[PDB]
Amino acid sequence: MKYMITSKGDEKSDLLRLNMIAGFGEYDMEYDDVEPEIVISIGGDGTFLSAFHQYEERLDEIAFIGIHTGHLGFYADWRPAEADKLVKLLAKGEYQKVSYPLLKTTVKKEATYLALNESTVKSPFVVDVVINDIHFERFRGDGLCMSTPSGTTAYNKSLGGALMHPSIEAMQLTEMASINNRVYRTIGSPLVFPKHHVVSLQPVDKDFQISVDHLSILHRDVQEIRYEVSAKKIHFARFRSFDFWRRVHDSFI
Amino acid sequence: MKYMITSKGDEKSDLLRLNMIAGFGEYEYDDVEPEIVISIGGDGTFLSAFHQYEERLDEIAFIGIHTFYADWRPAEADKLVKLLAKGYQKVSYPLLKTTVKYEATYLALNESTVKSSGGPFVVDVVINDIHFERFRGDGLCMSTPSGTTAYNKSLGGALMHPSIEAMQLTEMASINNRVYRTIGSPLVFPKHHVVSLQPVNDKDFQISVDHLSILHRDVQEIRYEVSAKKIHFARFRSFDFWRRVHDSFIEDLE
Amino acid sequence: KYMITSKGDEKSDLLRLNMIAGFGEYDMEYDDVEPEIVISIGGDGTFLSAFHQYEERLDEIAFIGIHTGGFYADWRPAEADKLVKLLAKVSYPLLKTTVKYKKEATYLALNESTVKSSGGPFVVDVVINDIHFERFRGDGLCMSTPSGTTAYNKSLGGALMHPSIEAMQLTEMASINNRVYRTIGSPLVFPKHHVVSLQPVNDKDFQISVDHLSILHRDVQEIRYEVSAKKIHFARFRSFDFWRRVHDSFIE
Amino acid sequence: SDLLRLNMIAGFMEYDDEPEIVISIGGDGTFLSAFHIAFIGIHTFYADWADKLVKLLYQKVSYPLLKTTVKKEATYLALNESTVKSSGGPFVVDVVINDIHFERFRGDGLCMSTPSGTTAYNKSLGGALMHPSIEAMQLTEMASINNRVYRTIGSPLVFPKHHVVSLQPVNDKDFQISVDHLSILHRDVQEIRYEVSAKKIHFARFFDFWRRVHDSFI
Repeated sequence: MKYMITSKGDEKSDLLRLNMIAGFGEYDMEYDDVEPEIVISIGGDGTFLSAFHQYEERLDEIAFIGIHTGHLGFYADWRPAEADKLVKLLAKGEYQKVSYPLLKTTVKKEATYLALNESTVKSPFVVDVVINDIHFERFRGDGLCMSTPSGTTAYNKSLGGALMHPSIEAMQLTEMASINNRVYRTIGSPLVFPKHHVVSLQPVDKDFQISVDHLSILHRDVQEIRYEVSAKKIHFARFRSFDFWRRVHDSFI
Repeated sequence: MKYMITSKGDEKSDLLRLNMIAGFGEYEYDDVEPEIVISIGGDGTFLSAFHQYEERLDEIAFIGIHTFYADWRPAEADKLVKLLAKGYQKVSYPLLKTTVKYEATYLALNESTVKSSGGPFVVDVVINDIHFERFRGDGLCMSTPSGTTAYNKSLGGALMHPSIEAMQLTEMASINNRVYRTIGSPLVFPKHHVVSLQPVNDKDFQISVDHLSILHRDVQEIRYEVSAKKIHFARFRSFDFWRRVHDSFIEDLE
Repeated sequence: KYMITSKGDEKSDLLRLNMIAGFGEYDMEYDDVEPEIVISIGGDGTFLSAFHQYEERLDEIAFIGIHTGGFYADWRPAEADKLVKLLAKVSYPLLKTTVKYKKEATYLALNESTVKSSGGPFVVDVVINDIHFERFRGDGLCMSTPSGTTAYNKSLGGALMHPSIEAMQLTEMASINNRVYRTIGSPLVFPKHHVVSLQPVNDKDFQISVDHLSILHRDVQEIRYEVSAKKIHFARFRSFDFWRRVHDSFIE
Repeated sequence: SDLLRLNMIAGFMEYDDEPEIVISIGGDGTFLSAFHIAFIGIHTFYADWADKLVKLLYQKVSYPLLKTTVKKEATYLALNESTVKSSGGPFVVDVVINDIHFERFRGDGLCMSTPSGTTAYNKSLGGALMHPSIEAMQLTEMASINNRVYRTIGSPLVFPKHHVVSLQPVNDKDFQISVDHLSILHRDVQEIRYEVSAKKIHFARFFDFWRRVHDSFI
């Protein structure tokens, strides 16, 4: 199989990039960063973020792997002392792959991103929430956050959103300081949506701050923002059982 | 073919009681093996009807008229005789299995809640055989997807579309203070995940399953999981959950 | 004049007489009838039912609280030795609970006060200075003193208030908040002379709780909270940094 | 209310732009601007209302307010609130009450609300609502990351007269601070200081806070 490695960029990660590279040169594994069927990030979820987004249009046949140098996070499954084991288990092609859902933002011709964590909207902020073409509330406040299961441990969590197991195929909207009065009556609860439900947020300025994962692009004169579970998923090469609730224990308790 | 009807028993469900029985007079009644169980009175009625025919859940398609589970207005009660009259495809909602050890098994359609008597409520939460937290507070609520709009909402949970096969635990008035630190956040578990509540000091709790809230001495494990069974709804129109979320909580402009 | 109260355990009984061994000198005498200093041994729960012994001699008694391993007690066991010597005044507010039927009972409270059902739905109406404010269907209501905000009030989502501040704090418990029973959701801090009143609508329910004592009442006509004219007095030797003891109890 | 402007100051003493009365237009929003005398309002929580007014034109009644202090030191008064947030990346700040550390807050930011300012933003961040007369101030948290590292108090915090919360940086040195509606960034802030000002605001009165709250939210 072909492969490529990204680095956090500190000397110890680059140092393990090159060692892993020379580790792989002995097996039937070639190095490719334009068409890799295996992608490695060194340095944690924030860097894992960039790898994911560096190969969005070949997400379909890439098998991601992550190494994190300190604590574990939620995307890295691996310690750098354990690279040596990884290099030979990967060569042997001894890995099962796992699908996590993604969240498609649509802007309105139109723009259209992917999101492994979340996606937010700000910029006096007043937007009409429309679920499956049927109005649901009129929201005044800071913003809204649509987040993926994998994203529920992140800004989701800090907004009162629930922690979801990544395998569940869903999205979840949470408010950001909703005023919630007579005029602008909002649910308060977070809203956990399934595949094929579309939430469309529609204006009442039209120039919002729209951040996909971390990239915030300010958009101009927006006629609609539309969120939904994406048909594309993301695949992790896995060698051992993952324990989501453990890592939630570990990060927070 | 066959059918029956639960009634709240109030003086509104009771005109419609036989007014639908006599209505069906030209298209017969079972109270023991019906193919249909029709609820008249509200959501708590529907539940008692669920807990009365939970045994036969495999061949039943439930339906309900209100005077989140009733999709029918009393003025349409005869266009419902006409719609059942011919014969719809069912849509199904997951349920929450509940095991008690000392082994007593129960399904719920909304929630299951654990509290203690007097004496503080402290219980070890254990997920997939592994310790996750030691929680102190008023109690803990595990809700089904349909149940999220119920108690779970007032607790601080998310609302979930009932197609999603999951369950949801939420915290009741937890103490967080360097002795006891809880997640706080609500937690959505998929199928095949097992959340088990194991006792600490006091070992006699109050365990509710939907509306039937019973007391238990002797307890040494309480074990939530999502069931392999489901409840089926009979529908001729059909349903927009968020539409109903919007009606109960935001506005009902008509 | 002095007194002490004890927890019941060996350790608490241990030092009660030791301090009365140090007090038998000096110009001070014991009478658990007319004391003006009352000393808790054993923590904050034990402090609570001591107070509840001397309510009618409140505005006249000092309280110091002795402690094992807290928000009311400001001394540990080792430190009893010098305490005897220089015992040889600060206020925190209270909250009167009034119930009506068919005659009225009343209860001062140092932490909070909670309403519940006796079985079914708790469905109540919140009338504030005789002007309806919301209708509540949930589990119950909590109204806390400031000195009680670190208690059950903290868990329900209430604000932490410094105790000098003269207020009360209504918080909800699992309100349905739908379009029928719409609630503010937020905590609400009522000041002196504001009367908050809990009328029922259907069933005449109510398992009430004051601090820790949960007494049933059947057919209650009406319930009323308001900031206390009486006040509880603490004998103090140092300066108090409530915010530091909030750090300790809750942040690691 | 350009139309209601000189409308009935034609109906009426005098007028000059050191007033003894400043009347507010069309609601709470730009009463905040008029903010920076007995004040009164008519709205198209602060404007308790026009002919019968100058007809009646009074008791003056007290609402408290908030001092901000950034460090020459500049200071900013507040009718509603004051907030600190980071310019780009991780907002990380240390909370020092009464000259003694309390917690290290990481996330979006923090919000010091006045008693009258509790029905505003503070409400939406989870603050309590206080009848303004209560001599106090309140801090509420914005979107904390509460884990192993940055353990925070969670609850909103209410402080009285003379108590001082001081917010101090840990990594980067600028934050977008702002008070009431203005939005004035600051680089090179080493301390941010919230304390009830000795100040007071007087209202010209001829309320039922709990009913205005009722009418706005219920």
